[PDB]
Amino acid sequence: AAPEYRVIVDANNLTVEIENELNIIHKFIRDKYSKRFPELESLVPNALDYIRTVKELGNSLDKCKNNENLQQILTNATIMVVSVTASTTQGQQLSEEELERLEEACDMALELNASKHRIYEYVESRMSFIAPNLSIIIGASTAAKIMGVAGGLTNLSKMPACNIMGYIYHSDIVQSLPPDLRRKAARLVAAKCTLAARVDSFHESTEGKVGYELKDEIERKFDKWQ
Amino acid sequence: LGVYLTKKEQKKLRRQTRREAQKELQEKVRLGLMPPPLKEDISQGVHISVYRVRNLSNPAKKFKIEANAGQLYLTGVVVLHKVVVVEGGPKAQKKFKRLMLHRIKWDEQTSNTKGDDDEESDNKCVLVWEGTAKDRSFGEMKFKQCPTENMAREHFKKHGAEHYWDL
Amino acid sequence: ADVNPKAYPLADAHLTKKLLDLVQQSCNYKQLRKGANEATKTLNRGISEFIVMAADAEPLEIILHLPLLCEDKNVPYVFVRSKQALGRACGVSRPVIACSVTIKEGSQLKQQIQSIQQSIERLLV
Repeated sequence: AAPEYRVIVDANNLTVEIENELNIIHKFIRDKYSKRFPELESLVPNALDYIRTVKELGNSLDKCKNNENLQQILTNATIMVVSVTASTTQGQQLSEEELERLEEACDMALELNASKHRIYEYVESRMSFIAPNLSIIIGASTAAKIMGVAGGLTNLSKMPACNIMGYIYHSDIVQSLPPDLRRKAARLVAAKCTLAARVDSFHESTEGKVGYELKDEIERKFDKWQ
Repeated sequence: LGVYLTKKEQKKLRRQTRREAQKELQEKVRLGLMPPPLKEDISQGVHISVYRVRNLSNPAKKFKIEANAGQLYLTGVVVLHKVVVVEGGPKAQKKFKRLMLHRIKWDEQTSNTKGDDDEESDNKCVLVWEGTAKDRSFGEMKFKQCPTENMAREHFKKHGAEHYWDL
Repeated sequence: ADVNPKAYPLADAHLTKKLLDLVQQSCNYKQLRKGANEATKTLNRGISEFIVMAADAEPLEIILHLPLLCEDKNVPYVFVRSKQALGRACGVSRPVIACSVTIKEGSQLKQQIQSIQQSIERLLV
C-alpha cells in the first residue's frame, strides 16, 4: 500500500476544489467591489488579475496608472483604459469596514492561489515520473484522473482503449478542437493513451519519446481534419 | 495452414481470370475453330492403451473389437472373467479409442442368443493408461477367456504384462 | 530469432500452423473476434474459447492485459511470432495483434477447438 499514485490523485482533486472556491470568491469580490468601481470587471477579464488589481487599487481609484506594482499586473494599454475609466466611474468610496473585509478575502484568495500552484506543480512533477508518456499526451492532471479511477498504472494498462475512453473527452488536448470533431478526437486520444500507458507500465521511454511521437502523430491528424 | 485474401484481390483475380478466357474464345471464332456465336503404428517404440469394463456379453461388441483390431493392424489382446489392450502407431489407437468410448454403447440393452433360443439382457467402460513401451511382445490380437483372476495374470504373465490388470 | 521473453505464450512452427489454420476456419464459421479491444470484450463477457496474440506487437504492453484477464477467467492464451501472419488468418490485409475464438452453439469446430485448447494448456508451465 501507500502507492504514490493515490497521493497524486488526491492532490490533483484538491486542485479542483480550490479552483471552485477561487471562482466563487472572485464572483463575491467582483460583486462587493462593484460599488467602488463598477466598470472594472469588464476591463480586467482574468479573475486573478482582477483580484490583484482590486487589492492594489482599494478605495482610491485616482492615479491608478502611476502605481508601479499595478504596472506589474496589467498591460500598459489596459492600465490606461482603466485609469481613464476610473476618472469617470459612478461608484462611491467604501466604508472602512467594507474596504477591510474586501482586503481580507483578497488576501484569502491569493493565498489559495499560491497553494493551488504549489499543488499543480507537485502533480506535474510526480506524474511526469509515474507515467511520463501518458502525462505528455493528456497532461499530468487528466492522466492522474484516469489513473485514480482505474486503480493504478498496471490496472489501466490491462484495459482496452474503448473502456479507457469521460475524462479523455474533457481533456485539454481534446477540447482545443471545434465541437464537431471532439467525439472522434476523444476516440483517437484514448487509443494513443492506451499505448502510452502500456509503455509506461513497463517503465520504458522514460523520457517521453513515445509520448511525444504519439502526441505529434495525434496533432498531425488534428491538422488534417483541421 | 491457410492464407486468405482481400476484396480487391478477389476482383483482380476474378477479372484477370475471366479476361484470359473470353479473349481466348474470341480468337477461336476468328480462327474458325468454333462456330461463330499396412496396419500403421511406430517401429521405434509403441503407443499403447488399456481399457476396463464390467461386461462384454453383447456379441455385437465382441465382433467389432475383432474387426477393427484386424482392420487397423493393432497388436494387443483382450481378456475377461468367465480388460482390453491395444498397441500400434499413434494414429491407430486414437481411432480405436474413439470407438470404445464414444461410438459403442456398452450401457445399451441387447437380446442374446443361447443354445435353446433368444433371451433379453440388461456395465460401463473407462480408460486406464495410455503410454509408451520398449517393445510390444504381443504378436497378434487374441481375444480369450479366463475362468479365474490368476491364469488371467499368467496369460498376461506370458507377455510380462501382469501389471496391466487393476482390481 | 529471439522474441520478447514476455511473449510467454509462444508457439513453435508446428503449433503456429495449426493455430492459424483454426483461426482461419473460425473466421469462416464466424466464431472469430479480431483486435485486442474485441478480444478483451469476449473475455469480460465469458464467451472465449482461447486467445491468440502476436509477439510482434510494437507495444508489447498493449496486449499484456489479455493473459491477466485470461488467467482469471481460465482461458487458454498463446503467442505466435507474426502480427502480419495473424492478420492474414483473420481475413485482414492489416496486422492483427490479438484475436479471440469465441464459443458457438453446436460448433463443427468443437473437436478441433478442444484439441487446440489442450495443446496450449500443455505449454503453460
